[PDB]
Amino acid sequence: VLSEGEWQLVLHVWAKVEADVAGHGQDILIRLFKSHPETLEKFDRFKHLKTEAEMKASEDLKKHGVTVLTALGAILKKKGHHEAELKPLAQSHATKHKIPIKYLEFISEAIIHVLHSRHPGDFGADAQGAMNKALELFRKDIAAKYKELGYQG
Ligand code: HEM
Repeated sequence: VLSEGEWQLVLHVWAKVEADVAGHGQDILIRLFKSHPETLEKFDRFKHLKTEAEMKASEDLKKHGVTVLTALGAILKKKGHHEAELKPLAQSHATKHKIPIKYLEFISEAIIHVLHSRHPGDFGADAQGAMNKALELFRKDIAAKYKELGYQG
């Protein structure tokens, strides 16, 4: 599992993300969309935005970045005991949104990059390793639920 010490590192960085969720979630989604254009085609509501400027300008995109980080936050503060939060998310993303497990790996890279941009002194190699472990556990448990449903990535 993650140690209690690695959970400390994780949550101490997330409490700073919580100071500007809407700004963090907007950077993250933007980085996802640009590095991996195919993910944007998953979103009928966003599929019109072609440039970075248009993305930055959208209130609705910012609303959805708040949705995602809040749900991730709920999960991270359960330190592993996240079965009840995670189960509905796997079901919707499997059966309704149809999101490949690989795209969950892409947004995981985006979160880590943005956390490093916005919080260097605070997000050293050690906190980087703890956060990547916590995201892998997230991916790992959703992937198990996908397999059960017949979607396995
Ligand atoms: C940490 C990653 C993610 C979290 C915590 C997360 C969380 C959520 C939540 C809470 C919702 C709204 C309720 C739901 O539909 O069940 C949602 C909706 C959605 N998510 Fe995810 N999501 C994540 C990653 C992704 C990725 C990587 C994609 C696409 C590449 C994606 C695409 C969508 C779409 C299409 C919706 C619905 C948007 C709309 O209202 O039309 N999600 N997600």
